[PDB]
Amino acid sequence: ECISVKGRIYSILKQIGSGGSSKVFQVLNEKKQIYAIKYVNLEEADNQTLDSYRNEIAYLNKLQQHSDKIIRLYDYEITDQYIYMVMECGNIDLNSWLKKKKSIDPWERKSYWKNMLEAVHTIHQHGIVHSDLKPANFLIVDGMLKLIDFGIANQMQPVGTVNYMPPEAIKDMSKISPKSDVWSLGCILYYMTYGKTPFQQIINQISKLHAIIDPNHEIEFPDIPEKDLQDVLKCCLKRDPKQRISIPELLAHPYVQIQ
Ligand SMILES: O=C(NC1CC1)c1ccc(-c2cnc3c(NCc4cccs4)nccn23)cc1
Ligand SMILES: [Cl-]
Repeated sequence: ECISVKGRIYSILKQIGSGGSSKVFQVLNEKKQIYAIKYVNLEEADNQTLDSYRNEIAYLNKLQQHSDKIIRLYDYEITDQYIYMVMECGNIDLNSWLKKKKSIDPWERKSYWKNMLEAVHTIHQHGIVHSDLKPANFLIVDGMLKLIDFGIANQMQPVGTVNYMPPEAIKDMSKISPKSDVWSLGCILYYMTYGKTPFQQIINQISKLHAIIDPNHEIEFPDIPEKDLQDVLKCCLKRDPKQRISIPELLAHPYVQIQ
């Protein structure tokens, strides 16, 4: 099955994901190179979803310059009826990768953490708070993690996980701030160190959301060889966002600096 973007032809290999309005295809160009193409059908799209898609493509373009931990955008086509975005194709997404590992190498964990901090730092410096980060938002490319989206448009699905959801996102039911992204990052790092997310054991979604915002529900932090890692996790998972560690503080933390 064939796709045309700005007169260039691509062969579809498989469907990576689907959204409401959109689909993402692993694709083959004329020179036998692999890409990922996102297609957005705008024919049935209110001004809201239209503007979210315009905002996403504008931010994705702007951010090309500012970090290589943001997904590469090679080309795009926008029309009143559709958007195509020709992007790099990753090896595998973080969620699938974590799912198949029994354990994570401390060095690999640290290096992926640095990638995530950098990517999220760079969107924050442009005024974007993702506010729904989770392992599926990161992608492995060249042994390096890249953030693939910004929380701006409706995101890709290959019921929803709420294991990474920040307290103040639950309280919007706007207190969402850059600290919200720190919480979610902490939850990913927590999974990478202890093998479970902090509230994985609580099966019922509503019960879990209550637990996420309840300060009397202690999160467990078993002692581990790496004391700096343990402190990162505790600082990320503070329920008061005022007391929760910031991205610049995480970038100067011993965990990422003392090697
Ligand atoms: O929509 C995306 N980003 C928003 C800013 C516009 C988006 C979605 C998916 C990908 C992307 C690019 N590459 C992948 C990938 N690669 C692994 C594969 C999975 C299935 C076949 S290959 N898995 C999942 C998602 N991938 C990149 C950007
Ligand atoms: Cl191209």
